[PDB]
Amino acid sequence: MILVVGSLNMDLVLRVKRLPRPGETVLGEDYQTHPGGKGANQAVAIARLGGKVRMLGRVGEDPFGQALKSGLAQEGVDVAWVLETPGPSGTGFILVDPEGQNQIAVAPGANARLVPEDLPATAFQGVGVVLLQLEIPLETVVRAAALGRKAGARILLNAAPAHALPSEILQSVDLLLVNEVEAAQLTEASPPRTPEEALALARQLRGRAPQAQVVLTLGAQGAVWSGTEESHFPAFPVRAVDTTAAGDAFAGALALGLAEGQNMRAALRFANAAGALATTRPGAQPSLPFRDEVEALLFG
Amino acid sequence: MILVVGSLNMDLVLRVKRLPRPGETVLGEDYQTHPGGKGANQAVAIARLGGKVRMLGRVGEDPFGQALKSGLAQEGVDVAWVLETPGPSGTGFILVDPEGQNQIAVAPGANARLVPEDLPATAFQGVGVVLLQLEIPLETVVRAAALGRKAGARILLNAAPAHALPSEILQSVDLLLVNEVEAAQLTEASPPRTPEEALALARQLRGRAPQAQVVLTLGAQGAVWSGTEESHFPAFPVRAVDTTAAGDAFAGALALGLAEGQNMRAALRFANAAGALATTRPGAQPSLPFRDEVEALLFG
Ligand SMILES: Nc1ncnc2c1ncn2[C@@H]1O[C@H](COP(=O)(O)OP(=O)(O)O)[C@@H](O)[C@H]1O
Ligand SMILES: Nc1ncnc2c1ncn2[C@@H]1O[C@H](COP(=O)(O)OP(=O)(O)O)[C@@H](O)[C@H]1O
Ligand SMILES: [Mg+2]
Repeated sequence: MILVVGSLNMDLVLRVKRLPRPGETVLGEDYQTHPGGKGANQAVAIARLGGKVRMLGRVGEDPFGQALKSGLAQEGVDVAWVLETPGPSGTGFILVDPEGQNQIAVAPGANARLVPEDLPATAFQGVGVVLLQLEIPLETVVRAAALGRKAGARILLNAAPAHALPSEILQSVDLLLVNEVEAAQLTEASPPRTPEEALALARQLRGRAPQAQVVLTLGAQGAVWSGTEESHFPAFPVRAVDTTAAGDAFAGALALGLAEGQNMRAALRFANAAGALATTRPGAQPSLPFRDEVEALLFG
Repeated sequence: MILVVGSLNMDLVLRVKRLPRPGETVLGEDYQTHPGGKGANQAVAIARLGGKVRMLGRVGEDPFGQALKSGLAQEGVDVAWVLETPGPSGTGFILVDPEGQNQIAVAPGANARLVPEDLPATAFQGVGVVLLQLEIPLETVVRAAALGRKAGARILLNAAPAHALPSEILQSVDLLLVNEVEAAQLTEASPPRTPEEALALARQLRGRAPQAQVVLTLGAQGAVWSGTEESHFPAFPVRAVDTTAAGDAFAGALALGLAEGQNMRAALRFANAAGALATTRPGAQPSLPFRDEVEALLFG
């Protein structure tokens, strides 16, 4: 059983011919609404992947409030903890060029009012894995770590994007899960070209975070694991059609893979299969695989 | 009296730290609904300067629609010719951070449904200037220029934002108004860095629009004019916070100067005063100046 302590955003997606330069105005097409948020994506991905999960966060009392809420439950995810707030929900401002080069910005609204005291013990009860991204406040992440620990959950932090973390928040975490961009401003060195220039950046985190097994997500090249050992996990070779649900469909899948009680090697190859088959379909949440394909891909 | 035939959009302004790149969701503060669109901005720009002005354009049924119409009515814009339309209003996606930086992407909404059939002759009766931009269909620009000239109105085309123009429009226009980028796109020339290069470019644009006065704006270097004179009009020195709507303030002031029977030397200086003042306050329409300020700038 998993607890996502993470963000709920309805996204406004607006196609342009080329992305605007600074100071430049461009006309695009009519925007569309799809549920966004690393947190929500992660819960759906987990349910899709055949697993019991619950969202802890906060939706608005605008129209999109109930859509975030609804769609999440239709996937088969317990939303009992999805606490309603005034103002809008969360909203993301997505500009996609016809190639997939896109530009995302997120209005937190209801996500940035999910407070350190909103977190109630019973959200965390019976939970095997607490999954944290940073599309919710920070003290709500220091606090969500501590309560997941008190409930006997493994703390998986998906840091998306990167900040400066004191070793306060890495002797607290059971697994750190990052992509190239994040690994780069969590160390202040050259972003990883090879799996070697990564497996290094791994020990340069595992350095800060002794008993936190570190996972680093490469794209096209997969991911490396520097913990009980040092390893590289080949990506699955498939047509990079769309990379919405990046270190994200991986994150949900890893969280679910460890919850369901798979060894680390298998949950990583599960997360690779997951966030590869994410790329072969267009869009955020419709791309996020069912257990059917992943379990079928992972034998053929 | 001025008819503006053009766009009405609700600006959504997200206040973020940095502007993104691929596969990297970025976290703002909270979007802030502001009334916008080049057509409504220019119409408001004309009314704040004490101009008689009509807006001909399409807002959607949605709540932004009723808010855009009232907004204009509240500023003294004749909104008799503002049409309700199924679907959503146009929407400004306006990312804005500390230094000011603005990445305007425009969802067209009901603006894209403003068709030639929607321009009735009485909106043109007794109009001295028809003021157009390029956030409505090109077929509507053609028809608006024909109806303006039938009624004896001067046709001012603000060819913004940047767009190829067929010779049927270019041959139809009394005044062609463009910034550096629109000039360069219509001429396949390098954007000019000096009034001397901008006049040469203005002169070349005039070969596609030989019946037109051509005006080319240079932000902090003012504007050039190619037609009955070849001249530079200096920028007013000011503290610029947000260059958004500065073009609108420029286009509206020029329009109004000419409606009032000012020569181009007077109306361009007038336009440079209004443009300068729009840079000094934050946001789009809100930053458009009142005539007393422009008059205070014009003669210190
Ligand atoms: N931007 C990213 N940076 C790093 N790893 C990523 C990124 N996006 C996705 N991943 C994950 O890393 C692995 C390899 O990238 P992926 O996009 O699958 O490449 P491929 O198209 O070769 O399958 C996958 O498991 C994927 O989910
Ligand atoms: N920094 C500035 N100082 C003074 N006037 C300015 C400044 N920036 C813009 N303006 C005024 O606004 C007008 C239009 O500016 P410009 O940036 O060319 O418009 P656009 O927004 O259409 O690109 C200028 O011609 C001038 O009148
Ligand atoms: Mg301004």
